[PDB]
Amino acid sequence: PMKKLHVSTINLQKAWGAARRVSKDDWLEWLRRLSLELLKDSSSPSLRSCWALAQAYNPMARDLFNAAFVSCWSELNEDQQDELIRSIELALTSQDIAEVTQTLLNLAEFMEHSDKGPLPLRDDNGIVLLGERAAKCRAYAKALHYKELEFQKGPTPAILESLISINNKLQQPEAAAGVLEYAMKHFGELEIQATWYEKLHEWEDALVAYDKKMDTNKDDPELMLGRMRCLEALGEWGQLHQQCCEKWTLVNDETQAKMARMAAAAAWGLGQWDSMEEYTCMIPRDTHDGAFYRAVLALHQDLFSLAQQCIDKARDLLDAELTAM
Amino acid sequence: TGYVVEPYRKYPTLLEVLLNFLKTEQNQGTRREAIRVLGLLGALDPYKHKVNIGTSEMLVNMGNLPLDEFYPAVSMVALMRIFRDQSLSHHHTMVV
Amino acid sequence: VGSDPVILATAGYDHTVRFWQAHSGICTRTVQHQDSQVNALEVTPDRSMIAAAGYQHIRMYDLNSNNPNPIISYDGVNKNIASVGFHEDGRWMYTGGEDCTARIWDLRSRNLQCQRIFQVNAPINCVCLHPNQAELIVGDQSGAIHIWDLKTDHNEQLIPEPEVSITSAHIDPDASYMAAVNSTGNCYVWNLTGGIGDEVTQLIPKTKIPAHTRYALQCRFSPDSTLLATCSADQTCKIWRTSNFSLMTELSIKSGNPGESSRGWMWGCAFSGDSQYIVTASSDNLARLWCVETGEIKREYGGHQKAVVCLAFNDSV
Amino acid sequence: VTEDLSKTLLMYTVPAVQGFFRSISLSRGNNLQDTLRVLTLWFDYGHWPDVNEALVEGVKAIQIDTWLQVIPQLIARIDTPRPLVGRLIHQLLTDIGRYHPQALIYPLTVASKSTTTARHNAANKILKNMCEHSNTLVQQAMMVSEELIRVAILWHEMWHEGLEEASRLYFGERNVKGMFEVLEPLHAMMERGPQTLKETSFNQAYGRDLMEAQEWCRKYMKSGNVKDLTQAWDLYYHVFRRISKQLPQLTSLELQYVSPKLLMCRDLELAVPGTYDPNQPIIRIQSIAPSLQVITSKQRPRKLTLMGSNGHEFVFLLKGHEDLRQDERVMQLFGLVNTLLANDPTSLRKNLSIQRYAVIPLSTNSGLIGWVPHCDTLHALIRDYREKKKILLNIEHRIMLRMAPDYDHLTLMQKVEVFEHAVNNTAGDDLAKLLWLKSPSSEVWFDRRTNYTRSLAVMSMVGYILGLGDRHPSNLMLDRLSGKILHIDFGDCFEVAMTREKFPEKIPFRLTRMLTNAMEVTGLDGNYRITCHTVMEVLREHKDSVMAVLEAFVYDPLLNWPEALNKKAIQIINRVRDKLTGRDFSHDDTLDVPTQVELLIKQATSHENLCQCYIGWCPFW
Ligand SMILES: Nc1ncnc2c1ncn2[C@@H]1O[C@H](COP(=O)(O)OP(=O)(O)NP(=O)(O)O)[C@@H](O)[C@H]1O
Repeated sequence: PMKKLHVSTINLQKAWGAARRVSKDDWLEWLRRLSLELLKDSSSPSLRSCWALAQAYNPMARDLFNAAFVSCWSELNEDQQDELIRSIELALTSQDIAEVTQTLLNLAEFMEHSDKGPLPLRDDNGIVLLGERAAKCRAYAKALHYKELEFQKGPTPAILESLISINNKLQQPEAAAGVLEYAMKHFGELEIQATWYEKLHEWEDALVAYDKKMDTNKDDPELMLGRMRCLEALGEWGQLHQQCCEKWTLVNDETQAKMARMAAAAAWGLGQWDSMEEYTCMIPRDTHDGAFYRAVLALHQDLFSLAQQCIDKARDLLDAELTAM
Repeated sequence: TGYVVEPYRKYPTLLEVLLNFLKTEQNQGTRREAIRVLGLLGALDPYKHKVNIGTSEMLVNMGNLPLDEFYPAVSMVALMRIFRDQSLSHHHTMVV
Repeated sequence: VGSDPVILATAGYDHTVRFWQAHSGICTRTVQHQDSQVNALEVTPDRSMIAAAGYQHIRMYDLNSNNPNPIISYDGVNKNIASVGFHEDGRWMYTGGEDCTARIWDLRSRNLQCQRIFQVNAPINCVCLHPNQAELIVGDQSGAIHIWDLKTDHNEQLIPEPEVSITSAHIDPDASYMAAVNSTGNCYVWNLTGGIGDEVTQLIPKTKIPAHTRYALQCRFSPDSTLLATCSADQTCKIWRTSNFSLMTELSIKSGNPGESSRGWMWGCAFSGDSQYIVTASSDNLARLWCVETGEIKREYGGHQKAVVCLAFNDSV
Repeated sequence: VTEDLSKTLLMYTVPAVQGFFRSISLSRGNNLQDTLRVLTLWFDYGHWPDVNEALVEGVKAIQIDTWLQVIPQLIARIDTPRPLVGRLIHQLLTDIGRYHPQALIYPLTVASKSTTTARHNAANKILKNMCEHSNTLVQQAMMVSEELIRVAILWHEMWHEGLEEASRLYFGERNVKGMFEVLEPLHAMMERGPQTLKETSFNQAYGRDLMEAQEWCRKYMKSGNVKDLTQAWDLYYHVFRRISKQLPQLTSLELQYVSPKLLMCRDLELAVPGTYDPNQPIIRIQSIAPSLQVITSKQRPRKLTLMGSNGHEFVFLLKGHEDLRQDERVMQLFGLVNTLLANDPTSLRKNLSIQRYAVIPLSTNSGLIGWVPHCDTLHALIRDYREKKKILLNIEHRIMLRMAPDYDHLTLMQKVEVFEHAVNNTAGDDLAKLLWLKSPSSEVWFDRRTNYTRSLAVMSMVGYILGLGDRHPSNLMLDRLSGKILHIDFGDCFEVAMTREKFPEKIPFRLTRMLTNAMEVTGLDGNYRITCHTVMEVLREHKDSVMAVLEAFVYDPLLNWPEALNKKAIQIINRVRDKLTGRDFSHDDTLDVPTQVELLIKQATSHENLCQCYIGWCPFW
């Protein structure tokens, strides 16, 4: 029947040339034009037929992004293949907008199944890069998959750390505990960092380790932040608010705001509304947690209009959050 | 009225459809109202949501199908997915 | 076969036995042992016959005559047999298999039926002889060493480690100490009361020896009782001093490269007439004669197509 | 003494019965455990007049629907010699027939065909008791029973097996009475006459030679000379060769020639087997697909299809020579475990539900099985993946033979060595990559793997408690859509496979290298071990109900298929109690959940135990 249409590699590389896409609108537009150009330049006649409806209907374009790319990629020369590989590397690295990065990750995952084999990215078939980007875009299942591929290629304590982080973000505490058990079995010489117990949610052990590290070394921003996170999780409002008071008196403004994010919860716990106001003021205005903290403040001063405004802003931010997850 | 949480139990799709709005339409006022509704109805336990509620085939076959036979399959699958939706007649023309 | 004072025997899964000269490492002749692989190879004190243990049967060949057929064949046992022993005069034979029964046999008669049977709870494995030749020390899969008196049936048993299969048995020529190993790789030793005709053969425990981690499956004492060599499934063997039981010796065939590792278990050992030289099996289709003091390669007996299992090695002037 | 103890038991039991009845009425649905409690008290101490009176009051008060959950136990005691207990069971079954006869007809239909005279009479009595309101249902159910017996095993397979076994009895056992007794009913199979086109075809094809051989058999009876029997067996061997050649050709069965009645059936009021629930509309049978696929297995199980009146289609497997009553009982036990895991919140979160399929035994040796869709047996999965990768299917076993061509004769440690080499030289990563490829995307794949690991843990550990055996890759299935593991054979139970002379297994369950690799990268210690901890916690917390179910198992002669049998049942129940309590390994000691789970995982993963198993068991896989 019909033959395979000849791919114009020039337009393929031109479409992938996202050198001057910056904003979210720019990247979404680039994705749209990319998918449409892929359908137009695809060798399979059926895809190029679908192109018109894709142009009239963007979800149509999205649905066949993978198949169109597969056709084009199978139609390319090895050198042109490598050039396209570099271009997609740049596209992944350029910006972590959710939609474009998710589409590219889906492309890579799709081509993993294909008999041709995954995309030969720079060194590791994209495992490192794809895992990093998937973690950035909260597509945590892909992150876990690629991190496990890293593990198969060889386990390291950093790999275990990231594996625990992903599993925790993937709401799998038992798998995380399994990773800890494996680390102890095979890496017992390595003292388990407090961050690991922090992610595993054995807050008691994390707090004990942080107390030890404090005895070794004080005034370390990471160590203090982790210890007070453990305190918040354990609900130790007293000790949390104390340490918050001293460090707030003594800590730099950026770390001060990061700490205040939950020193506000400490103030709730003890009801010290003045410290609550101080910490909330430290927290940025355009922040979901900060917005809610300012709302509860305003309602403690009975400023109902300000509380409603804070609720609206926090609900906008939470709308973004839901659209993400 | 206080008709909280029970809407999920009686009407499972009620939950999912709400989330669909956060994906479907773009008006900030409507989305904010959707968030307030979701809050008022309560953060339902995910297991309770699953109890209330109770491409893939394309990829599975792709694992077996050759590329030449693969492309028309996805083409027609997506075309017909668009086609069945009766709200897309002006698209149905290009679909046919 | 007995032309050379020193005679070496070897066997594997290829259903072919082979013979060798120790010092020169020169093959003397091959022998056919089909219908089963070779578990235990032993030479009678007279060195006129060799016994090879297989499945359901034990087959004997002659040394004085070259290219004979199986001179004797014992059958009847319903399971695999890996244990061999003879009385110093070459009259009695002692065997034991996975069928949980150890059997006595008459070599200088047509008593094709077992003289006696001794049953134990679990499958039986390699057995060894108290130098007084009136007591057998038996290892089984339950982990229970069984001391059975041939004459008065005075029977005792001891489990040193909870429910772990033990595969080894040997007692020093002086009868002063006994030793064994198990799957865990630990090595266990005991002291023997100086009673020849006392018939009680009381034992005394001795400290555990974690010789290896992998499966430790062999145990032999030197003719002079100076040394105790144990093979182990980490493709290694370790020799300990009888006087102190402190380890200064190692016999490893590890390739060094991690990918090539797991090459083949160290499957047997046999001391020279002075403890100087050790001839040991290896499931890399090989057997090797090394010097104990140096623990270095001196000879290898190649020729096998399939992995080696056991060896028989005797020294005489 | 004995009478005083009996009085003590009665005065502690009557309150027990009354309290259980009130609790059952209060629970309204999550009362399977209590239902078994009251059944235990009934079948043990029911005969005492006061206990029976309390039982009658409870039966009057209790809602009838509950009893559905335990119809299999009730009919298992249908022929109880104790007259009072039997009378009360008869009244209860009559009421159940009056209200929900669909839930009751099928096991009762079996009981009618029971060779036991007491069971036969009781079943017929109860059947005529429901007939007054369900004549059409009873007639249709009995006709289905007879016709599905006809379809399940055809005269071809009946005669193949009869001649094979009889020849074994002669040339192997020489027990004249053996073969002649075996063949006599098979001769009655034609002397009753054919009733279908396939039966008539078999008659015209072979029944002439069969009749001649039976004449020779009668000649041997009257005379006893070896000549007549020799001619009889020459004819038998001839027809045996012919039918054996035919059998591979019968790759399917058309209903029109096999059982016209089933094809004629339509718009029946009979519920689809094993799909009736009083809280749902009855799914009535209006179809029997004319085609039936026969699987090439030695038992030659048929694949049947029905159409539900609701507008949904159902598939079934139909097996003969298997006492699927044990399978039904095991499936009820798994249902009990599903209720247990749904009740405990910790397990409730993680979806530890055991996958189960409806089992409808419709004879003492033949029955039905719910066909679970989208399930690929593990052996098929591995074979398909290796064929796609062009890896030789038995590559591991081939390597094992390559070092040790006489593996089966090796001692234990030699076997361990060769097996360890075979494992090491082979990647053994087939199942993980397979679950990866079958899945559409990592998001779906992760849910599949989580469900797979948790289901494998749950069912493995429950199988250890049950003593399930021969867990070879043909008896494990993966659900493509969900990934849950599914076990599809329970012929061996209670460590029976661990005692047989032919390759006695020595592993409590299947946890081979490939399944572990299919888990997360840190396989055993993560999802699987924690899930096993939770499952043993649940099952030891409520060990009494499981013990009662397994008592219902053992005290019938099924597993042994009288004092010796009672001793064996007592020992099996004692072992199960040890498993539930922790005294399995060190009887003197009691092992906590983590300790026992770790010991089990060590035993099931240890190469020493794995190597001992049948090569066809695929321990290396
Ligand atoms: N309950 C079930 N659900 C779905 N498929 C099933 C079920 N039972 C059996 N099958 C399928 O049908 C096949 C029948 O083989 P099997 O279950 O082994 O039958 P058998 O009569 O026990 N034969 P064998 O065990 O090989 O002697 C299985 O391998 C599955 O493919």
